[PDB]
Amino acid sequence: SSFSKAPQQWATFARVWYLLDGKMQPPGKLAAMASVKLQGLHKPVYHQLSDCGDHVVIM
Amino acid sequence: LRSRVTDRYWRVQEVLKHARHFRGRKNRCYRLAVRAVTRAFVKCTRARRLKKRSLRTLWINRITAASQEHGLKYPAFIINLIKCQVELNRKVLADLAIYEPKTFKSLAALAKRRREEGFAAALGDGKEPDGIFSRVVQHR
Amino acid sequence: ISRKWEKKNKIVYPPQLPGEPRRPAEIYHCRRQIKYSKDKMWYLAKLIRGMSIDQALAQLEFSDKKGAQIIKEVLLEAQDMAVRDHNVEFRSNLYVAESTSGRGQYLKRIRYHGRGRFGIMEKVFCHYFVKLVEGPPPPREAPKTAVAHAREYIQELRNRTITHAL
RNA sequence: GAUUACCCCUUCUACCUUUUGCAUAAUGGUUUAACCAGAAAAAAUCUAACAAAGAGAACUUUAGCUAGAUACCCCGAAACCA
RNA sequence: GCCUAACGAGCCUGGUGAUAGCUGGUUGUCCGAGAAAGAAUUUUAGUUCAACCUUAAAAAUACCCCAAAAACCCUAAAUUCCA
RNA sequence: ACAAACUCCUAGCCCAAUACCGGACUAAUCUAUUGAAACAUAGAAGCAAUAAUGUUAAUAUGAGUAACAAGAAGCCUUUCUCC
Ligand SMILES: [Mg+2]
Ligand SMILES: [Mg+2]
Ligand SMILES: [Mg+2]
Ligand SMILES: [Mg+2]
Ligand SMILES: [Mg+2]
Ligand SMILES: [Mg+2]
Ligand SMILES: [Mg+2]
Ligand SMILES: [Mg+2]
Ligand SMILES: [Mg+2]
Ligand SMILES: [Mg+2]
Ligand SMILES: [Mg+2]
Ligand SMILES: [Mg+2]
Ligand SMILES: [Mg+2]
Ligand SMILES: [Mg+2]
Ligand SMILES: [Mg+2]
Ligand SMILES: [Mg+2]
Ligand SMILES: [Mg+2]
Ligand SMILES: [Mg+2]
Ligand SMILES: [Mg+2]
Ligand SMILES: [Mg+2]
Ligand SMILES: [Mg+2]
Ligand SMILES: [Mg+2]
Ligand SMILES: [Mg+2]
Ligand SMILES: [Mg+2]
Ligand SMILES: [Mg+2]
Ligand SMILES: [Mg+2]
Ligand SMILES: [Mg+2]
Ligand SMILES: [Mg+2]
Ligand SMILES: [Mg+2]
Repeated sequence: SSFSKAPQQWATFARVWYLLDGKMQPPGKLAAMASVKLQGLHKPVYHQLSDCGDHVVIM
Repeated sequence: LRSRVTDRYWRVQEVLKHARHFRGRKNRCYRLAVRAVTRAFVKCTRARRLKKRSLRTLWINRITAASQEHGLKYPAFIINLIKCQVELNRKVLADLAIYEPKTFKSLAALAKRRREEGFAAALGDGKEPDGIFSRVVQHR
Repeated sequence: ISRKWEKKNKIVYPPQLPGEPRRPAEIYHCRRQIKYSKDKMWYLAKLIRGMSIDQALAQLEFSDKKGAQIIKEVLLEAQDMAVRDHNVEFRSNLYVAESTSGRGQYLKRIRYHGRGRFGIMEKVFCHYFVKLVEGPPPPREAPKTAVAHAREYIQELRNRTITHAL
């Protein structure tokens, strides 16, 4: 738990790439979670004015 | 006895105090200033009311995300935390969710436990067993 | 009227303590009630800013505007006072620090139209202000490089806080 | 409203007048400064004087008289007459 | 038609702050309480009465309201009136 | 589950409003006494403009936009070119 300040800062707001396999899925149910992860709404640090949100790779 | 208003300068200054950071001609001309300042105060007081629902929305979202991480949805988490007789703010809860992830996973484990206890109690169709987390304490 | 700019030559400073940086000469000069308009005069004033006095004289000389002959005389006067009334070694060492136009007082006249209608026609006058400083012209600012931008962006991503969170 | 941060987010139908109802695509105003619009004391209420009387003359009096204080705008025709 | 760059009746100065049931405007702050149309009217773009209402005062009952009671052929929801 | 000015909770100076009608304070003048640098009790009023196609003065915008002008060459008043 003890980190220097700059690295704590960096670790918290890191962008994390997600992979999501598509074959045989309803495109809506796909876009539901794709959108959630895109927007940053899975992160408890989330806020609207923070740049936070993660990459999403749909295959 | 003719009287004029000598101090008009400070009268204007008092409404221009608030008008300095506006864009365009509102930060100079006294008319435009007066109107834009009244607007500004009205939205001030409405904002006072809004910002409580905004902050609470924010909190609920953060609780939802923290709850999702452990594979439990928001309503489940909250209800079961309550049925365990743990009264915590959504403010305090969201703060635990960020700055004490361990404690929070403890909470989510508790709620999940209590809920499974609930399903088992209600499906079991008998009145006797009290799940260890299902007992209800009356204060002394 | 307001005369201020002219009086900016009447400041006398305390003498120099040993070995400090030598404070470079500032010369102020103005010309009041030119028959040119303020807005046209502005472009000339904008053109010569930051230039060394020789380049400015070069530009002005070949320019077409009738303000050019005016600002030219004003820069020559400024230079002469710079070497004579103040002390400046090397008279080409000047560059233009600040160049600007204010509006002077205006004349008012009638302008007849037709069907007996008249507009109100305003004869235009303007002042020209110039401040010269002794030293080589300050370096012109280079456009931000990709290595600059990437540094801003990172510095911003790294300035975030978790908000409303404590 | 806030934010580390100007924006970026989120929340909000200019203001008067006029109307049953105006964001209205109803009227008014570019902006600044100076000028620019509620006056009366019969009855009443309120506070005091002295009281079968009271008022510095004439009046009013079945608790009254005498005094003070409380009140009612601004700009516009086409006209008509010498 | 025309009678001095507006003639179904000139221009000017008076009367003259003409008169407008009709527009349009009417300037400091903060608190109490607060109104929707029954009559007459050359009246229906307006006034003046009643009713509601505001500010003071004096008092006694006020709303709610069970039986009981209010038409004669047929006649619903319901009224009126009272401990 | 989420959702209000509703209702709890912790503190208070303790519950909306057009026309009209009650109250409490105060800006700026002047006059009585005080006051001395901005004054506090009274008495007085030409007593407080974000709005009248308001009045006067000054500034913008439209806009450096619309529109305006001088027949040629020379030796400088001498020839030319046209109406
Ligand atoms: Mg005076
Ligand atoms: Mg509240
Ligand atoms: Mg002009
Ligand atoms: Mg609406
Ligand atoms: Mg209006
Ligand atoms: Mg209508
Ligand atoms: Mg409309
Ligand atoms: Mg219209
Ligand atoms: Mg109209
Ligand atoms: Mg208009
Ligand atoms: Mg009287
Ligand atoms: Mg009496
Ligand atoms: Mg008559
Ligand atoms: Mg008549
Ligand atoms: Mg005529
Ligand atoms: Mg009148
Ligand atoms: Mg009649
Ligand atoms: Mg009428
Ligand atoms: Mg009764
Ligand atoms: Mg709520
Ligand atoms: Mg009220
Ligand atoms: Mg006045
Ligand atoms: Mg004003
Ligand atoms: Mg107009
Ligand atoms: Mg005005
Ligand atoms: Mg202009
Ligand atoms: Mg144009
Ligand atoms: Mg042209
Ligand atoms: Mg010509």
